[PDB]
Amino acid sequence: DNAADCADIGFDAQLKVVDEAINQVSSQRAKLGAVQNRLEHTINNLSASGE
Amino acid sequence: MRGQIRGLEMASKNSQDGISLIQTAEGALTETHAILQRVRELVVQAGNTGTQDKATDLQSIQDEISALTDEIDGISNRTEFHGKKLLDGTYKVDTATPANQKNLVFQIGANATQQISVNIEDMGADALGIKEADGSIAALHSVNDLDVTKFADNAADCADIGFDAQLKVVDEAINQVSSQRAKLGAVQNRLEHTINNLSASGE
Amino acid sequence: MRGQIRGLEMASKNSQDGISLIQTAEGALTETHAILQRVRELVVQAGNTGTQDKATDLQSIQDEISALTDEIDGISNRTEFHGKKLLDGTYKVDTATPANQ
Amino acid sequence: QDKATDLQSIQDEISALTDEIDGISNRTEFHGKKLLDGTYKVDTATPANQ
Amino acid sequence: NLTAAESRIRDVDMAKEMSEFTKNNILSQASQAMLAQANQQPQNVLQLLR
Amino acid sequence: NLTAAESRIRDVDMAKEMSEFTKNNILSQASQAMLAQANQQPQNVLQLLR
Amino acid sequence: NLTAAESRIRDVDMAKEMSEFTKNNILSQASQAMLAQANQQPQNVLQLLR
Amino acid sequence: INHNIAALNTLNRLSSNNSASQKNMEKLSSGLRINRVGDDAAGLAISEK
Amino acid sequence: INHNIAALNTLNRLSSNNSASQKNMEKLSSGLRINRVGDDAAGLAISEK
Amino acid sequence: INHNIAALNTLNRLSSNNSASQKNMEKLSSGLRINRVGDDAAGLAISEK
Repeated sequence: DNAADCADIGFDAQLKVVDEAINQVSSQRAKLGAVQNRLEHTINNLSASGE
Repeated sequence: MRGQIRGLEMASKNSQDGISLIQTAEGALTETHAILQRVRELVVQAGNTGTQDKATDLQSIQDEISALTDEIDGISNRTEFHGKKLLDGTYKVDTATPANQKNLVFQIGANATQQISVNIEDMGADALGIKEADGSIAALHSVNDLDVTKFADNAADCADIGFDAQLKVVDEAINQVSSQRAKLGAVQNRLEHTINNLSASGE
Repeated sequence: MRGQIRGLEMASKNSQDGISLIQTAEGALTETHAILQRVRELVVQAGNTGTQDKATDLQSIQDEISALTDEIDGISNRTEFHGKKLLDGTYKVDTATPANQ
Repeated sequence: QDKATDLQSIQDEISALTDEIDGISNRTEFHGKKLLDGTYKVDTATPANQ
Repeated sequence: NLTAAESRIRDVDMAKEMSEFTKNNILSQASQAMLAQANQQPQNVLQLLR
Repeated sequence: NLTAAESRIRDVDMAKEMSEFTKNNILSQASQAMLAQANQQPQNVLQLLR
Repeated sequence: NLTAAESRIRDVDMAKEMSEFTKNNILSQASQAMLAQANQQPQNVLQLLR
Repeated sequence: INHNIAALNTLNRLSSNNSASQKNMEKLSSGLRINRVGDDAAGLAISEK
Repeated sequence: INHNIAALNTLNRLSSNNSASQKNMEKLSSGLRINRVGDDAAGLAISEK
Repeated sequence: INHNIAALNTLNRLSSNNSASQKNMEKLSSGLRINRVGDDAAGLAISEK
């Protein structure tokens, strides 16, 4: 029906929101991997405290 | 990044498919164009034979011409790519209401607004004109060529019986078809450049 | 020292990424450049054919030329690296206000 | 290039992929507790429900 | 044009798909090397046992 | 006209059918290459055995 | 003169276009050689693995 | 720890990479990326009509 | 690095050179550099009128 | 890609050029460009009356 100029039929809107979903998933994954790094640092700290 | 990349490979394939669609249109316009060559010949010897032959023989020549016309409408009403007729008035270059243009906005990239528009317009009534073709002239000069019995009435000085007007509008139709084909081939060149750009972006 | 080092490896990767960005720009400018070659041809035979052909045929040649132009604006308005358009006037070499460069 | 029909076919593939998205979000469990689903909304309207 | 389009869909860039073939083989065999090295640590644990 | 029609039915576009001939040969021999590479993985499994 | 002009437009310097034909073939096949050599480095990486 | 090597991930990895090689053979022996219906459904149906 | 050879550019290069050979055949089998409408549009229209 | 050479257009081209040669023979063996009714209809009817 339209190319890009309805915001709910438009190509540009749809694709933009696909990349938005990819942005939310990628953000989530980034946070989680960051938590893994953090927890690693904590294991080392606990190891020294055990020493 | 990865999403962009895969959409760039898909962008290459997209533009290639677009080129192919165009190549279909260009085979069709090629044959239509050759028809108009034959028609032009028939109009020239309709010119002489309007002063050698009778109105009957001009009716026979006319039978051949109208047959060629029915082939023009034929190609414009059979030429399909993915079952969508391209040549017909579906994609009028500038509809009176611009909402109705339905322009061929092919995908060229992997992100928003990275598209190119295309237009096609050709049929029997593909002769001279301004917004519409016209009435008695300039629409039927491709559909119903006047060399029936009319042509024996005058040489060039009625603008709807005249030799010069008719032939001028044949060359006008040839001009519109040739212009269309030129635009389409230009689009193919453009799309080629785009495939190369996408290839480097993929690199 | 260690911080410097790891930032030097990251410096290598940085400059490599920069090279790649440039290579994108250079594919784009390559195709644009080839377009200008074709245009130049069309201008030369526009030269002769301005004294052989009619204004109509020059309108047809012009249709081809303007198409090539729309490809120039196209490449300048689609060429992106990390979604940032490089060729467009975003990075004017010397803005009238140098703050805007 | 294509018709609305072919877009319906592409859509069939897309909706299938979607049902896999809801699938993973509704099967991904660690110690039988679903993680991805809206159980742990980052900021509930009532922050008590986080 | 339609045989071309079908081909662009159905066919393979068999050069590229061979470079991919090679690549996947090297990744497999590399993982196999990592397995070979992976099965060498418990024996060192045994050396620690005696 | 009828010998022409029969010919259009019975005969072969032997140029096209030769391009096809070539093509099918290349697909066969390519599949044979894939077989040759396919029979190389169990030996790597044996390398893992010893 | 007009058949000559049309010819100068439409026709091909088929000698020149054959020299070009040859040339493009040699560039293709040369690129294929470069591919053949390109797919030999990961195997050396594997030699480094074992 | 001995009952569990960390490099079991090398076995899942190895099975995955092998499966990649399997798809590769099925595409090279066939010359078709639509060899099986899977791995391109929409492209199949388009190519089929 | 193994997932990405630098010589993928040899594959884009190879596809380009092949396409060149394709245009060459279409010009030599036809004897026409205007075989397809593309690759010379203005020259076509001139040659057609 | 192997299932589809680009030079199939050389086969359509070759069939077309062959057909041209066929018309040529039918005109040279006959000495008539109106040998078959087709390829000049109006000129036929004129030549026939």
